[PDB]
Amino acid sequence: MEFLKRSFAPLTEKQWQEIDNRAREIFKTQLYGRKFVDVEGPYGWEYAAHPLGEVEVLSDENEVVKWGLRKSLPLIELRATFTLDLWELDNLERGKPNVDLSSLEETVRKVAEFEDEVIFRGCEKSGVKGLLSFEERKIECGSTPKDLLEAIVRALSIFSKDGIEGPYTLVINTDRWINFLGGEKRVEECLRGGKIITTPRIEDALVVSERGGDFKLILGQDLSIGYEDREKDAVRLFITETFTFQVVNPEALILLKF
Amino acid sequence: MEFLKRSFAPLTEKQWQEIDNRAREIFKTQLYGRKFVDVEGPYGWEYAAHPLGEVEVLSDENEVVKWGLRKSLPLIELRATFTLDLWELDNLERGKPNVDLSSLEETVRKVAEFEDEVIFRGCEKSGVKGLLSFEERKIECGSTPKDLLEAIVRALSIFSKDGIEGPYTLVINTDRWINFLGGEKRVEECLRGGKIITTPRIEDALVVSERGGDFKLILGQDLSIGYEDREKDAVRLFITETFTFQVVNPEALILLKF
Amino acid sequence: MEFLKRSFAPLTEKQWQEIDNRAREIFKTQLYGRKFVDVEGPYGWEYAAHPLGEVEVLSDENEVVKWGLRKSLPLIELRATFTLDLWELDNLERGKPNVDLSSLEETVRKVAEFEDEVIFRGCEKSGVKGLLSFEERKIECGSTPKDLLEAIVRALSIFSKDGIEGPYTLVINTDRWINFLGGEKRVEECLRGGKIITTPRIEDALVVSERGGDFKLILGQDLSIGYEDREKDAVRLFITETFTFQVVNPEALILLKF
Ligand SMILES: Cc1cc2nc3c(=O)[nH]c(=O)nc-3n(C[C@H](O)[C@H](O)[C@H](O)CO)c2cc1C
Ligand SMILES: Cc1cc2nc3c(=O)[nH]c(=O)nc-3n(C[C@H](O)[C@H](O)[C@H](O)CO)c2cc1C
Ligand SMILES: Cc1cc2nc3c(=O)[nH]c(=O)nc-3n(C[C@H](O)[C@H](O)[C@H](O)CO)c2cc1C
Repeated sequence: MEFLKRSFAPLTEKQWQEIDNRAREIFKTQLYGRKFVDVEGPYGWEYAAHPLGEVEVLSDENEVVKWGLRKSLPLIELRATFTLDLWELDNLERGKPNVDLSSLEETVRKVAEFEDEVIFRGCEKSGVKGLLSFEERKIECGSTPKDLLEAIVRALSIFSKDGIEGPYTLVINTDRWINFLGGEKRVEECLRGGKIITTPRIEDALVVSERGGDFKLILGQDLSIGYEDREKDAVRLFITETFTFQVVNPEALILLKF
Repeated sequence: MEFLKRSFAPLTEKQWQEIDNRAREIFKTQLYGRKFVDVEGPYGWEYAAHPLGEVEVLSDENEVVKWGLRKSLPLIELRATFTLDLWELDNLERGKPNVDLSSLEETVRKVAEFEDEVIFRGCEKSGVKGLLSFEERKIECGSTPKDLLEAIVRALSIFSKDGIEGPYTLVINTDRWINFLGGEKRVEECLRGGKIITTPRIEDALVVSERGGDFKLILGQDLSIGYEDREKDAVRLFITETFTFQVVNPEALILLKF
Repeated sequence: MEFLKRSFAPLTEKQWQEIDNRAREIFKTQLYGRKFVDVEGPYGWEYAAHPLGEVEVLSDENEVVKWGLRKSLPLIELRATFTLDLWELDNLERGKPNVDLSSLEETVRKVAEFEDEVIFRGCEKSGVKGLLSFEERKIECGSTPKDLLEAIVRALSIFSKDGIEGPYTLVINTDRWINFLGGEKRVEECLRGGKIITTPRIEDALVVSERGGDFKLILGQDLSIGYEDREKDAVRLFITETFTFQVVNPEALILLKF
């Protein structure tokens, strides 16, 4: 909102709209975890920690008054800067329909990669545990389409034993999916009309349940673009966000090793 | 309109309608680029240039007043003539339902070939750059249906990385499509219910996005038929048009080499 | 409009009004061609070329499909910068009625000189042909008031033979008019109550007709003042415009040589 000093940048509304549209287009396809995790609505720019519902006891055994500290997850704030050229942006008012925005595109891709890295592999300094850390939810698979179908059937059996019943989704590496091409319809049938999501963020596959409420992404402020300063031929802008992540029910996740 | 001297030709309304219907039928199937590019509506017979939104600076460094010229694309005007025989046309009033129009058909085919040549391979004297000139948007493919499916999957991955997400279309040579016959349904599935367009204008394939606004055909006057003169047994007519073409976003185009 | 980043300059409305009024006052007296040419209303900041209504043919003689390019005049864009001092401008709010604006005045004079140079002597890189280039519309004159009156009578005879009949205007050099002082009323009578315009842009005289539609100045954006940047004690502003010029009917112009 107002903390993004957007009205102090030497840009018109058309130029701001151009920048926003390009960034939104790239984020929509490059944010992969949001395709299957839950998003807990924005809390605001002042939100700092998310409760864990637990107390850690710090007093001795014999004290009359006993006390401890409540536990929480601190939010992560990120900021990434880039520069844009003013003459090239001003050609848009002369009527050019294809203005150069390569710096914006590269920075957007790096920010998306950072967020997906946190979701899939966690952050030790922050206390986040990623999806690929739950090593006890792992089964072995072969390298043939028959093996993939058998693995999916076994995974559904394990879900049934645990009591998890919703739509099911397969998340798989692109290079591995290329070898399994030709069985897409059969894979969908064995998943009971579920989704397949190909991604370069992982090396193997995994199967998840999308009934709702098992993986949470907590947002304070969603991804935003703001203004820093101006340096003699160009404007410096930044992308900012604040978030954290947690896995509530590990039983809704199975790793495939192959 | 009135600049086509149509009311001065010795023809009746029925004969004019016959000629127009035949030409329209042939154009509708032989104009291939219009099957997947955008058409920017007619501007009129007086339109001359299309702006590029850019200035070229022509003054020295030390001048107090600095100046340059705006840049634009000039439109191309084409005219092709043919002759028709008056007695054979007059049999239509006696009641003949199949009058000979072979000269009209041949001229229509040549005009369509000219326009498609400009769209696919450009015009150096005019400043148009064709689709097959963007050589950096190229990936390699094999000569088996499995290879075609793999190439299409990789192309969709590249589109996803660039942020381009719309319906996808495959444009392929007819002789090459004959070898890939038998996998049409599978190709459609890998394209996510996209279109296939076979054409003899290219030697390989290409994949495009049809979200809208990436390839523009600018028309001043659409294809029209008019009257020139009369020579002793026949009427001389002509086909005319004025147009230009530009590729706005090269990221919505991938060339397949095989 | 908004492409002039005026709202980002550290100036108040009173200071902007002061600057605008001074510039307008100087332009109104120093733009000489606008005193007798027609002005074709503003088309906008995106206008790039003006049609000439002509085709240049570029194909061979034997081709079935023949083609060419439409012709036009590209517009000229000019920008000139100057600096103003912030403390001296801020005295205006303390109540000073005579603030120093000498840089603005000098830049305005140079811009007006540039535009008049284009109107009177053309621009070869742009394709503009100036008034003094039409050398076939020339008659000889002496250096006495009787000679001037005789020359004007002969010029009106030539206009009558060509069919041009409107109000007539004499455009003459100031130093030469000083020698012809004393016959102003007689010159007006021989012109039939026409105007006299003295100017330092030419060395001899010329006579024109002001019936309308013979000399055209095409404007995209009229003369405007905008903001560039700020450098530590001062603001950098600029004057910008985009225009072109053409002589439609050379028969409404006669050059006097003396
Ligand atoms: C004809 C012309 C047009 C220009 N237009 C722009 C413009 O739209 N935006 C811009 O930032 N600079 C523009 N410049 C350059 C601008 O003056 C630049 O910031 C200079 O370095 C300032 O002294 C233009 C320069 C010329 C000669
Ligand atoms: C019975 C008959 C019918 C004709 N009908 C036509 C006709 O409908 N249209 C035409 O152009 N010429 C027609 N012609 C030929 C026409 O007279 C031709 O232009 C002659 O060469 C003119 O002297 C016809 C000739 C004959 C004998
Ligand atoms: C009494 C006083 C009044 C001033 N007023 C102005 C002013 O109205 N505008 C201005 O630009 N500078 C003004 N200055 C100078 C201003 O502080 C200058 O930019 C300094 O160099 C900033 O450190 C003023 C200085 C003094 C001592």
